[PDB]
Amino acid sequence: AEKEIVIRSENLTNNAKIIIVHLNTSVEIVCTRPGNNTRKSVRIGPGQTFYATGDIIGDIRQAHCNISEKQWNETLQKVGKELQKHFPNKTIKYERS
Amino acid sequence: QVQLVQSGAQMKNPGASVKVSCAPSGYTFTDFYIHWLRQAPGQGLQWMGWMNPQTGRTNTARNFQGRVTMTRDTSIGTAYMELRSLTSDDTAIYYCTTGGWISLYYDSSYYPNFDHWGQGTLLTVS
Amino acid sequence: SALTQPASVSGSPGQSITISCTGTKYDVGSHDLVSWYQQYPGKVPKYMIYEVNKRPSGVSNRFSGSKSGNTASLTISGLRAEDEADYYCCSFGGSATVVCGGGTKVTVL
Ligand SMILES: *[C@@H]1O[C@H](CO)[C@@H](O[C@@H]2O[C@H](CO)[C@@H](O[C@@H]3O[C@H](CO[C@H]4O[C@H](CO)[C@@H](O)[C@H](O)[C@@H]4O)[C@@H](O)[C@H](O[C@H]4O[C@H](CO)[C@@H](O)[C@H](O)[C@@H]4O[C@H]4O[C@H](CO)[C@@H](O)[C@H](O)[C@@H]4O[C@H]4O[C@H](CO)[C@@H](O)[C@H](O)[C@@H]4O)[C@@H]3O)[C@H](O)[C@H]2NC(C)=O)[C@H](O)[C@H]1NC(C)=O
Ligand SMILES: *[C@@H]1O[C@H](CO)[C@@H](O[C@@H]2O[C@H](CO)[C@@H](O[C@@H]3O[C@H](CO)[C@@H](O)[C@H](O)[C@@H]3O)[C@H](O)[C@H]2NC(C)=O)[C@H](O)[C@H]1NC(C)=O
Ligand SMILES: *[C@@H]1O[C@H](CO)[C@@H](O)[C@H](O)[C@H]1NC(C)=O
Repeated sequence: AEKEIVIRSENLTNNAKIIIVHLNTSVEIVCTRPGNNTRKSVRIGPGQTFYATGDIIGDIRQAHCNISEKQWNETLQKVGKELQKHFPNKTIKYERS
Repeated sequence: QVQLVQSGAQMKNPGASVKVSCAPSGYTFTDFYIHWLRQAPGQGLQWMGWMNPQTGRTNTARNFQGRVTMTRDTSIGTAYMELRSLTSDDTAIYYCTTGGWISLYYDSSYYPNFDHWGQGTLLTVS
Repeated sequence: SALTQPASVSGSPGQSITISCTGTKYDVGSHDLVSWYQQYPGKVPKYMIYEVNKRPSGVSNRFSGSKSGNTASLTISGLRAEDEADYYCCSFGGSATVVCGGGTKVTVL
């Protein structure tokens, strides 16, 4: 959204409804799977193949995602600042899923 | 800062298995790969196989696959080499080297840096 | 051991020489890791280059290098009598194997 962060919901007085937030600016995210996998094909019946993961060439590593913490902290702070308005002058926090 | 100080001279007969080893010092053993290198007299270096010290996974060049087995030693740091089906043509000096940097986010086994060396062990087989 | 190389290139004090490292498609061509190693004659090698065209601590400017597509080449600029040695090319070798060059001596008259 061109203007600052928007907050949307049906009825904020109800706790069940899901809030949807549009950020004023994006935050870059990257995800990777460093393992150099391989694919092999095994044929079944007629000319009807099925692919599956072969052997991991090289070393094994865990797939991970990277998020810039500077932008993320700034954006989380801004969303907290906005959410503090609709709910009257309370503290605001974020916990695990 | 890093010194590998391997074993001295070793002697074996053809067809046996040789225990070549290198004793890393001056750094935390489980933070760098271990790359093993051949140097037969007169020809250039030939790569043998990289060793991960944290986890025991290993690899070997196709000219040596099957014949070469290796294990780690985190207690002392002295990684071991085993060359089964030994031959007199393997009368070559075997080297031990610190590879790249091990990390949790990018495979760095094949990074051919080889910063620090050992002093060459004169292994002759006959 | 693959990686055909100029197995002996002579010289004299003062001039620059380019020592090559020939790869087929994968070892040098696929990715961008190459390194050169100097054996003092009959002794253990040591270190001068990583990432083709950079240096570690304890190496001068003369031991330069650069990539040339399917071939990487050290550039010993200003060869002198100290260069009586053999400069071994090593590089990524496809799959997860590191290959080593065939060697090349540098002789100073
Ligand atoms: C997601 O985000 C995460 C971040 O959380 C990303 O993870 C990080 O990714 C970085 C890059 O991908 C990676 O960076 C490397 O870190 C290595 C370790 O750094 C620490 O130790 C060194 C040494 O103590 C300190 O200097 C440093 O400040 C840190 O404390 C570095 O070693 C790496 O640099 C080396 O390689 C590069 C090539 O890319 C060279 O240009 C550079 O000069 C370094 O090379 C020297 O060192 C290596 C071996 O370490 C030698 O082989 C080489 O010849 C050079 O030798 C000199 O230095 C050695 C000491 O190393 C010395 O003994 C020798 O005598 C020479 O003087 C590189 O900087 C981060 O480590 C990594 N984070 C973690 C926690 O691992 C992740 O990638 C992201 N993922 C995605 C998908 O985005
Ligand atoms: C990631 O995995 C892929 C898939 O294995 C690797 O690519 C493969 O690497 C091998 C190793 O050299 C290639 O084999 C070569 O084939 C030629 C004939 O083309 C042969 O002359 C050589 O002796 C060797 O057998 C293979 O072609 C190649 N395949 C593909 C699709 O690239 C890749 O190197 C791995 N990369 C990393 C960073 O782990
Ligand atoms: C998986 O097991 C098969 C045996 O059926 C073996 O040939 C293969 O090398 C194994 N692969 C891995 C990655 O362990």
